[PDB]
Amino acid sequence: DDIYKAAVEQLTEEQKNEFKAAFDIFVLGAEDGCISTKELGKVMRMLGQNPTPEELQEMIDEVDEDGSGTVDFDEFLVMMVRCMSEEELSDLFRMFDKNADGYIDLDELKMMLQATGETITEDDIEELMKDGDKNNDGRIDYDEFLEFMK
Amino acid sequence: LKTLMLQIAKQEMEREAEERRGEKGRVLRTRCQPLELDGLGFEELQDLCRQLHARVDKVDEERYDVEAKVTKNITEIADLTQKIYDLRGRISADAMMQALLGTRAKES
Amino acid sequence: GKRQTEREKKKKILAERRKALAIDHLNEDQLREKAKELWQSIHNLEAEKFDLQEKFKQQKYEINVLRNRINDNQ
Ligand SMILES: [Ca+2]
Ligand SMILES: [Ca+2]
Ligand SMILES: [Ca+2]
Repeated sequence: DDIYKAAVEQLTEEQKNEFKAAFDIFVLGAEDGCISTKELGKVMRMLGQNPTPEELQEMIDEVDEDGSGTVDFDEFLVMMVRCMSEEELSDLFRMFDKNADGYIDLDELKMMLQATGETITEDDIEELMKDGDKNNDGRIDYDEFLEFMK
Repeated sequence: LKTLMLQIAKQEMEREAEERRGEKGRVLRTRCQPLELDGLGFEELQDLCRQLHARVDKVDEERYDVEAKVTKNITEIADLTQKIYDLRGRISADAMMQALLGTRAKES
Repeated sequence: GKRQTEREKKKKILAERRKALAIDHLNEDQLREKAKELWQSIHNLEAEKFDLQEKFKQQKYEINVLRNRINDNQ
């Protein structure tokens, strides 16, 4: 999410205006002014693609933030930007993992953060852990670490 | 503030790995030292060629031994990867914009 | 059991990789080049001699991480 949101923050107004013009083609004639699998399929086929209904549903689900089953303009911008080393972080992961258990816990994160020399607030520590810990177990596993440092 | 994180992650690549490679330049002349051919006569050269060929055999055997351990770890990695998996159980916007909007696509 | 099969397999693979040294027709200059060639072979084997070792260390640990993951998900 975070890396895509940042890309969105950095689109110019004219870029967003052009994307709006494209979005209007997609949603032409849609009941609720949004893109369903019906509109998405129609445009993909117009473009020469032949997605299955499952691929279409998956394209929508990837960016659907309100569980509407449909794509609004904000979700469309994310879809657009989405359209366009590990060995190295594996060695670095090991350096965080001081008790060698295969997870980075809060203590280990704290130790590393203090070692940076920057002034580390409690908020710095809690938010970084929440940012890294996708499955709410309070620690950062290897796959979470890769996304965290992507 | 997270996008400062991406900068420092990029510096860390741009990093330690490079220093470790260098620390390898230091390791390497420490095992394979320079040849000394100057002043060896014909017979001495024949013997050297036999000596080197024998060394080729020995080094290949040592390489094989490390390779065999690597192979056994692959088997273990493949098995553990299956185990943890069980326990845990287009077109670019560019091309699209050109097609839909034609000339009106400039910025995107 | 498993040991004598590993050993005969090792012998077999090393035998297949071995080159025949034929130097008896070579003059002094050719011998110096032959020596350099053999040296380069040793070098290349020593270099592999690693992508060998460095890999092993990385493996020891995406084994340690895996064993933990399993333990923690059991
Ligand atoms: Ca939606
Ligand atoms: Ca740990
Ligand atoms: Ca986690």
